[PDB]
Order: sequence, then structure tokens, then C-alpha cells
Amino acid sequence: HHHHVGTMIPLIYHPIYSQLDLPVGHRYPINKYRLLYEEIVRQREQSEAWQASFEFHTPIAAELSRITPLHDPDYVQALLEGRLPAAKMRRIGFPWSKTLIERTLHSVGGTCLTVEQALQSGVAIHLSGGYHHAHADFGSGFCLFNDLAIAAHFALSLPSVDKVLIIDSDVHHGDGTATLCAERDDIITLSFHCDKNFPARKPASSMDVGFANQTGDEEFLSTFIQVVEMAVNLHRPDLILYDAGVDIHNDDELGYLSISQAAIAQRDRFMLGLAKQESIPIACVIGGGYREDHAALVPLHLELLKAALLSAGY
Ligand SMILES: CCCCCCCCCC(=O)O
Ligand SMILES: [K+]
Ligand SMILES: [K+]
Ligand SMILES: [K+]
Ligand SMILES: [K+]
Ligand SMILES: [K+]
Ligand code: NA
Ligand SMILES: [Zn+2]
Repeated sequence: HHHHVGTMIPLIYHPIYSQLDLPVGHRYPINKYRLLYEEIVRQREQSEAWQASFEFHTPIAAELSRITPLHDPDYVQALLEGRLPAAKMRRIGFPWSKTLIERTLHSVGGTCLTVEQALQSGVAIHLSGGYHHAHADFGSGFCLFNDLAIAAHFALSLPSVDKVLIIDSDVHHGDGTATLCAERDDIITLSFHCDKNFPARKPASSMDVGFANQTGDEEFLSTFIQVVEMAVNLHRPDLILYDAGVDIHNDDELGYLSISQAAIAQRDRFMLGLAKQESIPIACVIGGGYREDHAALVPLHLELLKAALLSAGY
């Protein structure tokens, strides 16, 4: 820790993240997690800087006591037992399986580990997470349990953390996070999103910033930068949870924004740079992204790690 000149960047990953078997043609790009992992492994083999600056951590599955402070026990139990009503499971958008549940529990564990590591090192990245469409008593939009809200509540149980700011830059409104955190004064929610993307009903975050279809780089970046700087100053958080979803990209198959890969890079560089400048721990999740070829998401997500490498210089 003090042995390192510069900052070591924990990366939290579990092989179960892409182990879920989905039908060909399923909307969800399940293999992106493994593909991103494998790219990072190649980067580490080919670069001393990548090798020296990143280290992998494996999470343990979250215990139920981590999840029921946020989620209704009856909802949780229905999912654990494989008896959630069919229409509600279809709204989540996956077939039920034991592996789905196992994966979700590990990933929730993973976002929590990312918080622990960010507190220790300043910055940590979860190679999954961002399940912002899960509410207390129901799931939706590929989200069963809301890792961001769970991790924020968990963080507040730690001595150093009295205020958490969740900054959600995935193209979709963070509706589940908004409803979960509405009554918690110590968790502030900020969402940037495309108005015409899911969900149609957008319960209020602490602050919501909506964009028109085909919004471009300059508008998006200027707004994101200035709003985030203000939110950090206003709330003085002890921890930032940052959802770096790449479904804002121009070529995303669901999102309606026109953001370039270079602007994704600048977003990430600004966000990580500001956290380091202000000495605020930042726990990142990679969030969404929709491409039929799951590998096409890899370079977009990799920009988050390229940002972290650059900020990780002494
Ligand atoms: C089986 C893994 C599913 C991961 C879900 C990631 C976030 C979905 C919602 C979004 O794109 O806004
Ligand atoms: K798979
Ligand atoms: K605390
Ligand atoms: K969002
Ligand atoms: K709140
Ligand atoms: K798009
Ligand atoms: Na709220
Ligand atoms: Zn999204």
C-alpha cells in the first residue's frame, strides 16, 4: 500500500459472470465480462505498466443479510427458491436458474468488495455490476438485486463512511436505485440518461439529468463534468459509486445517444481524476451496453481501465 509508488488498482472479477447460458439471440451480452477479462489479461502480459498497476480480486457470494436491508424478504426468497411468478421473471428478462441466482449473489458480493478495496486503495473497478433497475420488491431490465444500493448501504456501516454519492452514467435512468435510496439522507443519487430510453416512468433521484435522442459528445461531456463537480462539492461524499455504463455509445443497439468512444474515455478520465484530486474513494461498476457481438463492448469498457491507469500514476 505504502510500498507502492502510485496507486494499485484492484479489479474485482469472478468467472461465473459469463457462465450463464442464454439462448442465441438473447438481448443480454452475457459474454462481455469474460471477454473484457481476457482482454485485460492480454494487456497485462504485453505491458509492464498494466501488469504493475492492476491486480485481480475474487469475490465471495453475498450473504442474505446483505440483501434484505434493501430488498423485500418475500421477493428475495421467491428468487432463491425458483418460484417467482412467471410474468415477473419475464419482466426481469432472464429464464430462472440456479446459476442466475449464484451469479447475482457473487456480483453483489463483488460490488461490496469493490467498495472495500476502493476505501483501501482510493479506486477499485468491478468488472460487472450496475443493476440499477432492481427495486425493493421487484426486478426489471436484467436486474434482480440492486448492487449499487446494497453496496451503498453496506458502505455506510463502515467507520470512515457517512455519505455516499451514486453517479450513474449508464444511458438508462437509475430508477431502482432512486426508489431504494429516496428515504436515506446519507445516500445521494445522481442519474444522467436518455429520456426516451427505458424506463418510461422515472421516479426521482436526488438529481436527474435527461438528454434528448442523438445528444452528442460536447453536450454530454460538458453537462456530465459540470454537474458531477457540483454534486461532489455540494454533498462532500466519503465514497463515490460510479456506474460507467457504455450504452451511451453511438453504436449501442438500445441507447439513443450519439456518444463516441473518445468521449466515453474523457468521461471516465474526468470522473476518476476528480475522485483522486478530492481524495474521495471511488468504486466503479461497468454497467450496461448492448451489441449483438458481445466483444464489441470490450474496447468501450476498457476505456475505464485506461482512465484508471492514467490516474494511477504517482
Ligand atoms: C446477467 C447479467 C445482467 C447484468 C445487467 C447489467 C445492467 C442492465 C441494465 C442497463 O443496461 O441499464
Ligand atoms: K455464456
Ligand atoms: K458509517
Ligand atoms: K443513468
Ligand atoms: K436520498
Ligand atoms: K446509440
Ligand atoms: Na431518490
Ligand atoms: Zn443501461
